[PDB]
Parts: sequence; C-alpha cells; structure tokens
Amino acid sequence: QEKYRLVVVGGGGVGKSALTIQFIASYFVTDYDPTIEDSYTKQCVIDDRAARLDILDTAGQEEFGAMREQYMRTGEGFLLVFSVTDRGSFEEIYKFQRQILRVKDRDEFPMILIGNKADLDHQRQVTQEEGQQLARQLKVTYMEASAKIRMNVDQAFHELVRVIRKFQ
Amino acid sequence: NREEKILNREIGFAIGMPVCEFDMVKDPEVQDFRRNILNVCKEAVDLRDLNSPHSRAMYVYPPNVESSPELPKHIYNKLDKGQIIVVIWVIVSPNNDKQKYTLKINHDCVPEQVIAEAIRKKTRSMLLSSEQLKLCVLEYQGKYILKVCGCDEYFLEKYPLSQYKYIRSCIMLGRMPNLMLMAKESLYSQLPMDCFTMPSYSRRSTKSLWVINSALRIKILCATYKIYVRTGIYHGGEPLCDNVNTQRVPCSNPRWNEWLNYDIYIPDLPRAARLCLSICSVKKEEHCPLAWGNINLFDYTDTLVSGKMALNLWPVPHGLEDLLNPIGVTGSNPNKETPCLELEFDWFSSVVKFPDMSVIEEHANWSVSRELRENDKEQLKAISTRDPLSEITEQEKDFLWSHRHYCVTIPEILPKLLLSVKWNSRDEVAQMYCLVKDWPPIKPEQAMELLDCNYPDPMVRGFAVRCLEKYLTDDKLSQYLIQLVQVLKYEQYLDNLLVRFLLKKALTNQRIGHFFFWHLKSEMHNKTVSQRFGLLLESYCRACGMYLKHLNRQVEAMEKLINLTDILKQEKKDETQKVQMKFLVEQMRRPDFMDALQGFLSPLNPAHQLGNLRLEECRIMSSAKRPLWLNWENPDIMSELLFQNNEIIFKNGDDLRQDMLTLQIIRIMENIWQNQGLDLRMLPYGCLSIGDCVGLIEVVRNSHTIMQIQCFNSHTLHQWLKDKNKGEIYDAAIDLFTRSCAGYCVATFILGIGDRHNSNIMVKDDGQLFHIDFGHFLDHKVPFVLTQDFLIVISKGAQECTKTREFERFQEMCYKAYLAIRQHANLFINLFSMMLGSGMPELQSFDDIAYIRKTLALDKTEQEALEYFMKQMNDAHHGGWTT
Ligand SMILES: Nc1nc2c(ncn2[C@@H]2O[C@H](COP(=O)(O)OP(=O)(O)NP(=O)(O)O)[C@@H](O)[C@H]2O)c(=O)[nH]1
Ligand SMILES: CC(C)n1ncnc1-c1cn2c(n1)-c1ccc(O[C@@H](C)C(N)=O)cc1OCC2
Ligand SMILES: [Mg+2]
Repeated sequence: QEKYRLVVVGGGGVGKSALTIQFIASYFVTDYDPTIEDSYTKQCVIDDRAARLDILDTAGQEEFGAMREQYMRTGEGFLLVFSVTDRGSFEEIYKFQRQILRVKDRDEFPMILIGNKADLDHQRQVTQEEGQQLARQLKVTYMEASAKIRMNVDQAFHELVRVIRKFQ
Repeated sequence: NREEKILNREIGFAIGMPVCEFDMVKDPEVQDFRRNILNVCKEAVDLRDLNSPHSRAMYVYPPNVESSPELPKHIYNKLDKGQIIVVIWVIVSPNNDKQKYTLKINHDCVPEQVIAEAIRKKTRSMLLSSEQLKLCVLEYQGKYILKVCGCDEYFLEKYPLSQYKYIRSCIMLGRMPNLMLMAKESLYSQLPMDCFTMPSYSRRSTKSLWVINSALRIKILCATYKIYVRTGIYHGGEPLCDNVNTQRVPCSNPRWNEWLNYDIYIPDLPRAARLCLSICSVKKEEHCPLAWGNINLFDYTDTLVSGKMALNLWPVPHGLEDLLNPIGVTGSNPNKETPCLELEFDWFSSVVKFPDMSVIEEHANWSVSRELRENDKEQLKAISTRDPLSEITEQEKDFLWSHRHYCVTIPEILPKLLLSVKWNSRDEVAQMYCLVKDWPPIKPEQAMELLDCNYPDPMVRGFAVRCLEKYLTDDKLSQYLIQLVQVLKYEQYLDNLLVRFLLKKALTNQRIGHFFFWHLKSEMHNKTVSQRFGLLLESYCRACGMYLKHLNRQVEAMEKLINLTDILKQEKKDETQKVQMKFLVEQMRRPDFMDALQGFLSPLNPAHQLGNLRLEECRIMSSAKRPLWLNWENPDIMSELLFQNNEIIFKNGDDLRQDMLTLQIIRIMENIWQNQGLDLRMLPYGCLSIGDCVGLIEVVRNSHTIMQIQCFNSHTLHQWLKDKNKGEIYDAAIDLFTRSCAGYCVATFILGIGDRHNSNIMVKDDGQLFHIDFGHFLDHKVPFVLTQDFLIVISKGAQECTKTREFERFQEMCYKAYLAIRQHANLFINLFSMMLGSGMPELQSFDDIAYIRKTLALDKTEQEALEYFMKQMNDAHHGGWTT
C-alpha cells in the first residue's frame, strides 16, 4: 500500500520507548526496559493518503551497536531523538546522523531531530536554542516532544512521513 | 463396515497395492499378524488421547530436540554471558500485521519462561485494577505456545530452549532465533479426535522338545522345474552340524526320497534354528549353485515343523561364493513359477513345541547338578574394545565362556560372549538364557549390534529391544531409524518385539512415523520384503491418524515425478535444447499435474510445506540420468525469515541409497566432533531414497562447485572468498573453509569415497566446504586431495610456501578428528553391518566393511595409527604431510 518503515534511534533512556508506544497505545509508560529491537505497526490516514507505518524502537545501550548497520539499510525514515535533560545524548546525536548517511551513501535522508522530556523543565540541560542549532547543522527539522504529556507525538511521526514523500 | 470401505481405499494408495491382497493370504501367521498387531495400535491411539488437546498435538508436532540438555563448552561460549538473543513475533491486527519483540534470556529456559517474558514485552507498566488480577494472570497460565518462523516445528514440551535443534543450530551458525507466538486454540483447532476404527478382520498332547531324544532327520521328496541338494542347519550364519547333502541324481529326474540324517540332536536345536537348502549342479571339481531356499525349523507358535511342505526356491544373487546360502530369507518364493522343492519332516505323532523359559531355567539347574587373578580380567576388557569384525580366536572363545559369570562386571563384552557359545548345545543355550535374563543394561548404540544377522536368537533380540525402549531417545531413534528398519528383515517372524517397538514409537511420534513409512515404501519394489513391509504399512496407516491424508498427497506427488522422468528417458531424449524444455514445461503447466504438486508436506522434511511452484527456475539437469531441479514456495506467513525457495533434486536413474548412508554418517561424525570440542562444521544435506532408484536431494542455496568458480584457469578460489566476505568477515570465512575441509577430508578417507574432482566439491558464499554425490563408497575396484587452490585459501594468502602456521594447525584438526572417529569405530562398523541386507552394491559381504578397519588402523595402537594417517596423507599428497 504505502511502505513507510520508521526508525527511532537515539541514546539510552532518552524516551524512544515511551514515544513509540505513545503513538500506538497512546499511554505513557514509566518503566525503564532497555529496548533491544521492538517493532510496531499502525495504519494512519493523517497524511494525504494511506500509510503503512512500520516503527522500529531501536536500542541505545551501545552493546547492540552491530544492529545499527542493519535497520539503517532497510528504513526510509529516522528520528534522531534525545533528552533535553541529558547533554550526553545531545552530543551523541550526530554519530547516529553520520552512520545513516554513510550506510546509504547519500547527502541527506528524511529524519527529524526530536527533543524529548520537555516537561522536565526543572532538569533541562539542553535549551531550545541549542536544539535548532543542531537542526541547521544536520540540515534537519527540530521539534520538541514530551511523552509524559503527549506533546508533538503524532506530529513527530507525521512530519517524518512528509519528508519521505518530499524526498524522491 | 461403511467407514472401513473408505479408510481401506486410501490405505492401498500409500502402500501401492490393494488391501485385498492380504485378506486372501492362506498363511496363518499373516492373519494373526494383522489381528494381534492392532493391540499395538490400540495402546498407541489411547496414549495419543489421554490428554484431550495436547496429546494429539504432541504426536503430530513432537519437540525436535537434542538428546542431552548439557551444552558443550565451546557451544556455551557462543552465548552472550550464557544468554541467547531470541526474537518473539506476535500478530496483532487481523490484517496480518507483524510486531517483533527481541529479548535476552538464559539459554536453558523452558518455553513457559520465554512466553512470560514476551508478556512483559506486551504490558510494561499497564492497567491493573484490584479486580483485574486473574484477567492478566490468566496470560501466565497455559494459554500460548511457540512456533518456529518458517517451519512447522512447535515448542510444545517443557525442554530447555537449547535442546531444540533450531535454537541449537542458531547458536552454532550465530543467527537470530525468530519464533512466532501462537495460542493453544490456534493449533489445537486443526486436529480432530480420530476414534480408533478397527477393521473387519479384528474379530475374536503337545509335548516339549527336550523329551524327544532323537536325531534330526528331514526327507526331500521331489521337485519341480547331474544335480543334488545341499541341506544345512544354521543359526544365523554359524552352522550347527556338517553340511549333509543328498545323492547326485541326474537332471530332469527331480526325485530323491532320502531322509537326510543330520549330526544335530533334536533337543539341542535352538529357538532360532534354521534349515538352509540349495541346488547345486555337477558337470577336478564342478560345483555351482542355482536356486536356494530357507525354512526355520520352528514356526511363530514355537512348535516344531512336521509333515510335508512345498518350498519355492530363490534365484542366487550376482555374487555368491559358497554353494549353500546361510543368510537367507526364511520364506518361500511367492513367484509360483520357480523350481519348487518338496520335503517331509519327522512326525513324532505329537505336536513338538519348544519349551518355555520355566523348563529352560529348570533344565539349567541340571547342567550344574549333573557335574580369578587380576591379570586374567584385564584381557576381557581388551576384547570388548575390539571392533565387531575383529576375528575372535578359538582360544579366546573358551576364555569368555569359562568366565561367563564374570562378564556381568563388563556388560559391553556381551556381543563378544554370545559368539563364544555353541548354540547347538541344549546345555549352553540354557545357561546363556539365564545370563541374558538378568543382564545389566547397555548403551542403545551397543544394543543395536545384537539386532543384526549375527544374533538371531529371540532371547538375545528381546534384550536389545528392552535396552532401546528404556534408554534410546527419540532423537537417536530418528537418527538410527534407517538401520532399525533395515534389520526388520533379520526377524524370522512377522510379529516380534522389534516390530511392536518401532510401531508404537512411530504411532506416538509422527516425526518418526513419517520416515517410518517412506523407508518401508522404498522397499516395495522387492518382493522378498514386500509381504512384511506391506502388512506393517497397513497396520501403520490403520492408526496413523489424520496424517494418512497428507501422506497420500506425497505419494501421488512423487508418482507424478517418476513417470515424467521415465517419459524423458525412455521416450524423447533425442535432442536436449528445445525437447528438454518442450515436454518438460508442457507437463508442469498441465492443470492435472499442477495441483499434484501444491500444498503437501515435503518428503525430505515433514515440517517443510511445498506450496506454489516456480516454473521459471524449474529445469532439467545435464548430469547423469538428467535429474530434475525443482523449486517451490514457502506458504508460511513468516517465509521472509526462513528460506523461500524449496529446491529439491529428483534423481531418477542413479540409486540414492549410497547417499543416505554417507549423509547420515557425516551427521553422526559431526555430532561426535561437536561433543568433543572439534567445531568442524559438516553439511549433511537431506536425502531420501524412494522406490526403486528415484529419490529426493535437498539443495542448499548460494552454493557453487569448485568448477563453478573460475575467471584461462587460475587460483581464483581465494579471490571469491575475498570478494564475498570483506572487512573482518574474511578472517572468519577462511576459518570456516579450513574447519569444514579438515572434516570432509578426514571423513572421506575413512569412508573411501570415489575420486573427488572439482564438481564433487562445493563451497558456499559463507566459505563452507562440502562434498556431494556419494555414489561410490568403500570402493577399491586419496579421494580428497589437497589441491593448490585449497592451500592458497587455507594457508592464509601465501602464494608460495603452503606449509605455514595455518597449515600446521590444519593437521592437528585432522589428527583430533581422525582419532575421535577411531574411538567410536564400533559404532560406525555396526551401522554398516545393519545395512548389509539392503542389497547395496558396495555393501554385500564383510570384505567391504573391513576396509574401515584398515583405514582406521584398528590393528595398531593410538600412536601407531596416527603415523598411518600421516603416512597415507603424505603419500596421496607428494611431500604434503611430512612428520
Ligand atoms: N518525564 C519524562 N520521562 C520520560 C519521557 N520519555 C521517556 N521518559 C522516561 O525515560 C525513561 C527511559 O526511557 P524509555 O521510555 O525506556 O526510552 P528509550 O530511550 O527507548 N530507553 P533504552 O534506550 O534504554 O531502551 C523511562 O523512565 C521513561 O518513563 C518524557 O517525555 N518525560
Ligand atoms: C550430481 C548431483 C545431481 N547430485 N547427485 C547426488 N547428490 C547430488 C547433489 C547434492 N547436492 C547437489 N547435488 C547440489 C547441486 C547444485 C547446487 O547448486 C546449483 C545451483 C549449482 N550448479 O551450483 C546445490 C547443491 O546442493 C545440494 C547438495
Ligand atoms: Mg528503548
């Protein structure tokens, strides 16, 4: 129908698992289950046509890094996500952006920079201005999100499928 | 009787002959077989229906697991901290949507524990009210099962996850075990409740032998169709008395009327006493046999033979040495046109019956009533370590018999002790019966030796069966099923313990019962075993359950492939360009032939479903007899994770029985190496012989022969492995090329396969080496010669000197693999002696199996046998394997 294999890459504990199930189950989770590789599917019609969204919640433990070179070959849409309360993930997002372009041997590829845990303003270490800084540096679109309050959860995946069609 | 009119139809299709050919048999043993063998069926179908849903599912889908849960040290090291990364697949949406759930778990976890972990992968921290406990605790109960993605194997039993061969193979190959999650109702709803339907024929002085005190006297009356008759009394292959023959009467006068007086005492005839008859012609000396016959002196009711009898003789084989054939069939020829020899046995005016065990153990007292140093006991241990073909001298015979009451300490010497007993003695056969009655249990692989032609005694064979049903696992049973089916011919009666054992186990494990049928239908082209296997297949199909439906589809599918190859060989075959692809593609596109090869289980593997055909790849080979390269689809919804092109070679002309024995020993040789630390990856692909000479060959994807890899001629084999395995994968592909080469080189030297060329050796893109087409083995009228292209790949990339540190370690792998097989020489030699009755060209006499004794150097010590291999390797490779 409309093949769209979405991939959620990022560091550890940045919120890839909470944001992924928020898009389908629409419920925020509080456990810290270190994800390895989980797949989710959801039919959406928010786009101008149908969409077979194949979401892949990837790992961020650095012990499953050999699995990065796999889903970066089959996916057509990525989400560079990080936690605004963790500068470590912020200074490690570009490493994900370099491996994707190196695998596919392309100048650019549809991906959206997501800043998660925006509700924890009392513990934010990466301000908003530093977020759009990496957006212009990586030539991607920046968008803050928060799985705890479900902010820009649908817009994050829907803006990703809009760059895939505008890629071609 | 209305239901029996339907079941009897489909039963005759799978057997290849109508059921009415058995109801018109005047033989009382045949009718008593069909009547009493139903007790095995009733005890089996009532075992498949104890538990209502699971017992039937366990039968159709038995857990294909290893024989031991203990993991080898090097196999356990392949796990991440002793844990396995398995992938759980769950279907959520009714539109067939997929959701994977990877999880790290211990390797020794039961399927109930991995299900509960997948439950956590579906809930995390979700909703639970104080009235919703059992709403979610019911998930942790018996609700879900597990299934391999791509195959039809199920994790129904509570065995550790490592025991399952699929999970075990993923640890070896280093692959992701993808398992699809199902519910119990999703599987149980496809198995009906087959009530046991018994057929219509299931309706409801006599002194002893040891009181006769006379001499055995058998008279030959006349015959039909200078010659004489060679008569002999044998117990398997050993003769009881001197061969007594009749007078040399001229031809065209088949009259004798002579009571052949034998030197055997009537109370001394063992229970397995046999009469061997043959006709020899006299034309220096002129003695040549022509026809032979065998009759057992006791029938199936333990009564002595009496009265007149008409025996129909058999034609002599291509290569027969002795005039009389002791290794007979113990039956008359059902050709009703061959020479028929008439006899007349002694009367005694009473029904002479063989005594029961009560009198045998009673007379065992009369033998004793009628009237230990350490250096001696160490010799009996040196006898058990010898191969079963090692000639036991006469001095060693009395040593084991005089120390018969000590052999209970070393029960592995039992096969050696049984050959040290004069079975023509009513006293020794009575004392040996009491020793076997209380004999300690032995290994199942050692008990199979007591089921070949050398041990025809029923008390000896009954002991080996009781060692199988108590110690033989279903993994080793399916491994050794070909040899166990083969030794059914050595049974002198239809109903026996070995048949009741292999029937009940095949009726309780459908994975075993599948190959139990095809190994019996493949012998139907030979009438000497057609009656035994026909009655046995009739009993199997009577209670095999729903699988009879799928089993008849394979027969119709396979029969639709035999006739096409016959039309392509006997007819046409003149041109091989358009004619090879005209009639071939016209039949595969024919409507009545398409549905014949659609939606039926693979005969090579019942868990593989052969679905839609792909005629674009289906072709006819340019090899011998022009085999058919076929292609199918995997109708499994998870076909993307497993293979998608089921490729099978249909070899019509060439016999595929030599391949099965070689492809099986390679698997057994690999298991012996993996259990000792030798990680020599062998590739024993599937092979199943069908009928006369047709058969199926499992094809491995992305595999190319040595001749298939070339770019003039050069050593491009190393470049092909470099081009396909770049980066850090090159160092692993070269290792796979060396470990598989050392295994396939040290094994063919023990077997003695024919001269292997570049088309006999194939390699994968992964770098694994394996041989194919084992048509000639144990031949003599070396096979794996270390060519230059091998050392260019084995010894790293040294374009000059091949004897480096890499090749120095290649020899050590062969030494550890050669000596390992030598330590299990008794196991492999027993596997060849159990296949001697299969009529194979290279498996006719014991001079062929003795070739294994010389290539293993079983007459030398451990170090002296090592230099033998190094000598023969340095001789085949001129200056290659120096000391
Ligand atoms: N306050 C808050 N916490 C969040 C948010 N998103 C995720 N978390 C929390 O962050 C923790 C770990 O994130 P998780 O949901 O496991 O995402 P992940 O990045 O896939 N984890 P891993 O890479 O370790 O598998 C959890 O405690 C989760 O509740 C958010 O928007 N706000
Ligand atoms: C001669 C022959 C029909 N044969 N005879 C007795 N056993 C075999 C036999 C056994 N195998 C094979 N043939 C085999 C052939 C070809 C092959 O790939 C093809 C594409 C190729 N030309 O590279 C893959 C194979 O793998 C399975 C093992
Ligand atoms: Mg995660």
